Order: sequence, then C-alpha cells, then structure tokens
Amino acid sequence: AIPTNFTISVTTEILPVSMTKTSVDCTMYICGDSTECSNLLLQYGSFCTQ
Amino acid sequence: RVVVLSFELLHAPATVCGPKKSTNLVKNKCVNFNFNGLTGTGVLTESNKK
Repeated sequence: AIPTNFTISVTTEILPVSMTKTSVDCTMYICGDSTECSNLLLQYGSFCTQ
Repeated sequence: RVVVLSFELLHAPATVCGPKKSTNLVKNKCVNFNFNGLTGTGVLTESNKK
C-alpha cells in the first residue's frame, strides 16, 4: 500500500521548563517575631544553613 | 482550709485582671503589647471586624 496524498498536521505539545523560585526565612517562620524564641533557634542555625 | 481557684486564660473576654498599670496605645511601631495578658510584639493597626 503506497500513499497517494498527504496531510500537514500541526501538533501542540507543552513542556514545563521551570517552577516558581521560593525563599524561606527560618527566623520569622519558626520564631515569628519573639526574641526569646529566636535565641533558642541559634543552636539549630546549622540546619537553616542547610 | 482549702480553696481551689479555677479559671481559663487567653480564650475569652476577661473581667478579673492583675495589678498592672495600663499604658497609652502606640500604633505603627515594633512594640511589645499586652492585651488582657496576651503578650507578644508586632505592629498595631485599626480595621473592621464583626
């Protein structure tokens, strides 16, 4: 079976390229605005540096 | 002679209060507030809530 005609088909495909960049502040997330809590968070500072 | 005082805190309107002297309200500044015993810090402002 040999074709005797043709069609020019345009297909659309979508690909995600990136996602929303995000940043997090340990101090104001965990220890919202209290100094007493933020002092206790210093010993865990390494974790946030991760 | 035994007296058992029972109360709850920082959940409903309060009529019994400690012997702390109040202070004139200061808005729009990082102040440490104390409203009916609920301490903390932040910035006060006005709004409309029912």
